Amino acid sequence: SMITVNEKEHILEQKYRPSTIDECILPAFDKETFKSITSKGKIPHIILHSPSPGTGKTTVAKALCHDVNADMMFVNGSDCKIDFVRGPLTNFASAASFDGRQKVIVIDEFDRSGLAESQRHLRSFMEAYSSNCSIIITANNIDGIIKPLQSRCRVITFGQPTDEDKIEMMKQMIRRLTEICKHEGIAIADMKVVAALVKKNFPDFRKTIGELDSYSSKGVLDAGILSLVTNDRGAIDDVLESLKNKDVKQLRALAPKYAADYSWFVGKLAEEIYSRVTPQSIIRMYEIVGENNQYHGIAANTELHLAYLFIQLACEMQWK
Amino acid sequence: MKLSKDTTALLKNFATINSGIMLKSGQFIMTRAVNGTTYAEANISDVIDFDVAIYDLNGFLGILSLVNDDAEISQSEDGNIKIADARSTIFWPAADPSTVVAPNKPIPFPVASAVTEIKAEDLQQLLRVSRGLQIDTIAITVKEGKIVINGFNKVEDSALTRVKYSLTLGDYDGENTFNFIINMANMKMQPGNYKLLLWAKGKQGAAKFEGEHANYVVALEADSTHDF
Amino acid sequence: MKLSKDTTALLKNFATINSGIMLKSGQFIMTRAVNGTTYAEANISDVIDFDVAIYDLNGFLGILSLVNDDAEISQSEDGNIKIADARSTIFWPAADPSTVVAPNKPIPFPVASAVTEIKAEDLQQLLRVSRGLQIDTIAITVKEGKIVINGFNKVEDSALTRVKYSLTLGDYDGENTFNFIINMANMKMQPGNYKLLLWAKGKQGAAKFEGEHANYVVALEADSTHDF
Amino acid sequence: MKLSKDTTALLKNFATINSGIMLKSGQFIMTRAVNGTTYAEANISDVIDFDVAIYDLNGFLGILSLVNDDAEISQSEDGNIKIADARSTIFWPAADPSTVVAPNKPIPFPVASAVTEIKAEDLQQLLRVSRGLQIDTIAITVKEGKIVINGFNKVEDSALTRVKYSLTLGDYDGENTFNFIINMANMKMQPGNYKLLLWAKGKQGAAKFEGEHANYVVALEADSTHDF
Amino acid sequence: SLFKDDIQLNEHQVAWYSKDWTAVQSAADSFKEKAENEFFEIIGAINNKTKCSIAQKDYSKFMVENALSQFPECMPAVYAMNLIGSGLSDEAHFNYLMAAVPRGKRYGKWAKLVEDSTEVLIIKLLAKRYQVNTNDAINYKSILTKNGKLPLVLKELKGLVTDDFLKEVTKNVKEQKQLKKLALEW
DNA sequence: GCAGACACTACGAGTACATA
DNA sequence: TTTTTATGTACTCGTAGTGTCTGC
Ligand SMILES: [Mg+2]
Repeated sequence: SMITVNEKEHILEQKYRPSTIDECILPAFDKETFKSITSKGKIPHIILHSPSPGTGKTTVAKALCHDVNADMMFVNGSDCKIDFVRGPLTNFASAASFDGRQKVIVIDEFDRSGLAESQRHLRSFMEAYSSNCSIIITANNIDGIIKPLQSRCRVITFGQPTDEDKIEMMKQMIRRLTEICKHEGIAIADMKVVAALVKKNFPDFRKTIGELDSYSSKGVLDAGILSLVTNDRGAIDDVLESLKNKDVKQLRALAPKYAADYSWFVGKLAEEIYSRVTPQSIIRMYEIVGENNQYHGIAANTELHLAYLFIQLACEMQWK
Repeated sequence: MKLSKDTTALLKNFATINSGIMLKSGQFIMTRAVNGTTYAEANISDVIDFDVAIYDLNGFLGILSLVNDDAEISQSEDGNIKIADARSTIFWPAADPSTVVAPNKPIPFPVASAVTEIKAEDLQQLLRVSRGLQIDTIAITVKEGKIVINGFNKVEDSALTRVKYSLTLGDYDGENTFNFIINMANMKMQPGNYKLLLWAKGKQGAAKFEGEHANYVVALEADSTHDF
Repeated sequence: MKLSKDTTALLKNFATINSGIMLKSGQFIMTRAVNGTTYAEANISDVIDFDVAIYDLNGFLGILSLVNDDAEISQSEDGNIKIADARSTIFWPAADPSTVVAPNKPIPFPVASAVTEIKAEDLQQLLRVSRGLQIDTIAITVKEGKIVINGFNKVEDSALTRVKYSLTLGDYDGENTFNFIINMANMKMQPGNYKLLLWAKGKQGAAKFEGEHANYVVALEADSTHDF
Repeated sequence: MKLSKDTTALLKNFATINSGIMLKSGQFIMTRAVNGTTYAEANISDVIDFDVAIYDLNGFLGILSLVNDDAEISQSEDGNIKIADARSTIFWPAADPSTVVAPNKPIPFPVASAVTEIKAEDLQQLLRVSRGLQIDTIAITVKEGKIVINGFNKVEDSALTRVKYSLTLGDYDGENTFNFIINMANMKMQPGNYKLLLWAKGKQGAAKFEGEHANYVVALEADSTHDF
Repeated sequence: SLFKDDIQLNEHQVAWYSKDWTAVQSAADSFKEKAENEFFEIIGAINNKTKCSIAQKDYSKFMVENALSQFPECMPAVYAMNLIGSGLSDEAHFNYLMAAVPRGKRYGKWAKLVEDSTEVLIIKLLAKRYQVNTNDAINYKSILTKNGKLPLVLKELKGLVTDDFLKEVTKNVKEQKQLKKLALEW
């Protein structure tokens, strides 16, 4: 085959984690920028950041190492404290390589806040040790990496693909999903389903595979499972529909339903009405909901105070 | 009941396994790590004349260090613990045997799979070095029909590759290939010579340290490999 | 003035009562606690030849260890301190007396309202056990005709009812019922033998420990009940 | 090759000077500080048979202080350092000289510009006092026809105007005027006696300490004021 | 500095190779360089009616709210977000302001008061001494300055200027200049 | 016996959060 | 051409100062 299987594990988005730098689904320029690196043979100081989880960051790190036959220390970013940097990180850099192997240090998920000192400390560690080894950093939020590090490092941002890189990258993944179904023994009756999984989750390939796991429950991806993946989210639809229609009997009825977590429901409402209503009705929905929110918890009957929000909205909110 | 510097000794040890302990009437004490990584058991001199749950085992072992050897430990009329020293009396709590993690029964080992031994002297040389050498993971395998231990540093080589340390334990008589990997964190046992019985069935397996005084049984780790 | 092994022993103890000290010319010194809860006088074998205040008494006792026994302190070229070694010289800052807490008079204790005794051995057991059991308060009273010391955790006790520790000391030949209460952080005195003199007039009361080296006087707490 | 208590004890001291060392075949061992400010040299019984850089110097010796004296130290089959104990073996990482720094050549010492010596107890006092007085810098000059040392705290003292500590070494028989300033960081020397040798030419100079087991050369800073 | 051929190693190599972590510390500390706060990119987005670039970022409802408070034209919609702000999506709060504050422009300077911190001292030292609050402490300064010249009150009170109290009044060596100033012209 | 070395404590700085 | 409200609470990091356990 062309695919890697780890076979030591059952969790399937991790059974199939790519081995080389080729196996990866990356945008054009980035993938090349990576081959080019494994060509010149020695690895520069790199920071890899998503922030969407599961875009390949920590995979592309492990790969660069495989492709350079590097001697690697994989470390938990949250475990890398000042004494680690002084300690087994310096122990490592300074101790000798007769293999003629690029020494690479992978610091995975380095974006924590209290590591500010470990970070300032590394940025210096780099100047003294730079020629023994090299450092690949994985982060979700770059801002959690001190600016003096983003400086000395090549910073490659995953997750923001061009419009064409979106189109190809998904093709590559539809193909990849099908291949995993070949091995795991899943049958594909309707393919529109494998395309659904990929479009639906796109920036994140990890959930994208996971959702392949949970929807294979029966062992076939069929036209019915299509209906589930595709099917249209939020259950605030009943209230949104009643508000458009400006009726009460229905709204009056839904109030006691969401009386349970009011704090959550008010959020999901502000979220989904903001898109579905006119611009100057937007300025009002905040006044209406923002006030209703303030006085909640003063309000005696929560169910009723929720009804009073529904009526207030149906009148003033307008839209198509 | 009365506790002897010998047994107060074997307990400070079971404190490095579970912060608490369950001891029921008898000559026999067991404990197990809360996360099930380590199980200890022993038979003792001093005789245990009532049941009780001890939440703090290491701090009460700290408070029994302040009385005379003659001190008389009794359940308190009020159900806690009374330590009567000669000129003095101390009062220490009991928790219910629900909040201390007891094993059910004294887990019997299976028929072993391979067996070697280790001398007291050579246990010292391992523990004591691990600190310096940063050996946090070790492996019992065969080399030249003679079983060796191997120290590694798992953070430096995640792959257990550059072996920083080794100690040859005795001749290997049977014929099987194995790498058993033990986390230095589970090695909690006190020093001295142990008969070593290890067992493996596929994704099953365990290592029993059979001491003179107490027995120790330690979990292997998951990258452990073997055919048995 | 030179200082001996026996002299700095005390002072190293007085630094636990009050950070600094003010000593005056003579064979006698006292630190008193700042909050005024506890106080210590003693008489020594060396003679002080001038008045000076020391704000860091610990710090100073430390630099002393590093000089020979023969060493000579004396007022240095400016208002400040000088320790003259055989081969070298060391200067220590001389505190402005605004900065150090002086006792203000050698409090000449009353006639003992009751006398008992506590051994080097017992005081030792108390102080330590106090730690393990979080015992921050003790109350001395009579139990079955002997003078007993009791102790609790005034935090989780508050009533001083549940008794964590009891110590028998000696017996009581008088006929009067008293319960005397001391704050434990007020018990700072070097190890060893003390004659304990309790004294109480109504809402004022105290406790003097007569040691073979120094004397100590601790405040009784408001809760003390008695008939005297 | 094997190591002697003598050659081990010597080494740890050399560790305080540099975290590592570069040694080669001989009976002669040496380190220099990386910053260039301090250097050492010593000759011992035991015989060095292969060139090796170490990395954790204090570490290598740690392992050593565990195994026997019978410990034989070879070059590992992989270019690391292999150490052979009774029933066992240990590989210490072979360092990478890219990192390590040691003396290129043992540059020797110009004849003494001026000569004195310093007693065992007297080096000690200096060091242990530097702690309690926070002295980071000292000065050797002459007051009243004798050669003495002066401890100052450079953080509160810009101009080293205020002297906390002075050490008299016995009289000066030369006629020259100097003020020489060393950093307390760079005084790594071990206890026991030292003949002192001070050399200067106007913008550049040093000090060599010649003891029963070693020699040390620490460099003077800028504010040294000197003639000739 | 011996040996006179050392390929001068950088600040860091010296530190690390020799292993004195306080050198390592001055070295690391060298990169301290702390500012950030792209807050004005969000604020200016709300004024100049541009593309959001948010919820990906860290929003201060208070920064924004307050920055906009500079301009009287915004107040109606800053105020609105005051009474109603608590319990609005950090995002909702941004969507409102965008749909609210109409024109756009702002130049920087925010309003702060004048502090004669001579005078701030005298007031906090009356407030402490008498366990009265600030407004009364005021009346105090006036009837002292007016009558009794209050050098005396300043004289008796100077005793406690405790340098920690100083940590409350101003933030810098101007604080150590007061330490002396109240200890002076009474 | 001390001094040295290890372990555990605590405070200061940083960070982030929610209600007013 | 910018730039930090008040009151309480919680988690983590780092270091320095305290202890006890150990080795000539
Ligand atoms: Mg990851």
